[PDB]
Amino acid sequence: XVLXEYGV
Amino acid sequence: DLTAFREHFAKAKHIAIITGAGVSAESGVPTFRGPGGFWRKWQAQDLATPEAFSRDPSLVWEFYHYRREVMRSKMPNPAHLAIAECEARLGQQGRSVVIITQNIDELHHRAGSKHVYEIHGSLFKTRCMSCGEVKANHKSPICPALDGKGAPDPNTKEARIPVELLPRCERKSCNGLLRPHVVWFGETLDSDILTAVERELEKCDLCLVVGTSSIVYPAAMFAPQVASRGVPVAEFNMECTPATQRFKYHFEGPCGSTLPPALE
Ligand SMILES: [Zn+2]
Repeated sequence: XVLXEYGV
Repeated sequence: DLTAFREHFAKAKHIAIITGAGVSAESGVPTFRGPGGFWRKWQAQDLATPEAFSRDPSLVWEFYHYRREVMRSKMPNPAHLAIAECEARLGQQGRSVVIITQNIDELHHRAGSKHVYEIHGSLFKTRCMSCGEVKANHKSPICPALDGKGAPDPNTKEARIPVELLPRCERKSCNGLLRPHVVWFGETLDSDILTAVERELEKCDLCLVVGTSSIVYPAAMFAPQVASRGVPVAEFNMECTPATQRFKYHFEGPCGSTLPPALE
């Protein structure tokens, strides 16, 4: 599942 | 060019509008990157993560309580209402409009929008830590112990609330600690929402981007899915584009002024 802001 | 957009707007049977922080920012909502610089002295790392909520749930709830209460004086701006009215006007023609929003303030729902997708959740929903139930909650104050708390002045006494008096789960056999149904840094998006949005964004034949850009998250996840099918994409944000290399449709300026003429 997708990290918000892709992590950083 | 405006009338080139308007030509597509007239044809379009399925519009998808992706919204970012710019739209919420024009209603005066603090968004911790633009307006409302920081809260007390704190940063995302001791505020908007699961770790920070485990270490200090009083402080996080203090923070999220502030953001719930500021909404009582922040109202939908013209962009919010132009979208919502457009949805209703087109919907009655048999033409869909859906909103995919990163915003957690519920301003689209207050504006009158109906078909909304909140990909980061909402300030006014609670998820229970025990049983996982999601409930809408606009109660002010959310719980007694937070009344008058969450003040934004960097030298405010911490509420330091006993965890059993923070917002608890009303389903009586549970009594679990609640949290804002919000997507924190280091958590994932909901798989069911992403599927639904994939479906909508494959359906759509005109995609709007308001309050953000297609290069940056979250528009960058899907705007390749739509542009690759030759679907026109229109940005309504405050950033400029290059000296020569234009966007296909890009309307510089505040969303409150740009958008309502576009959607009439
Ligand atoms: Zn529960």
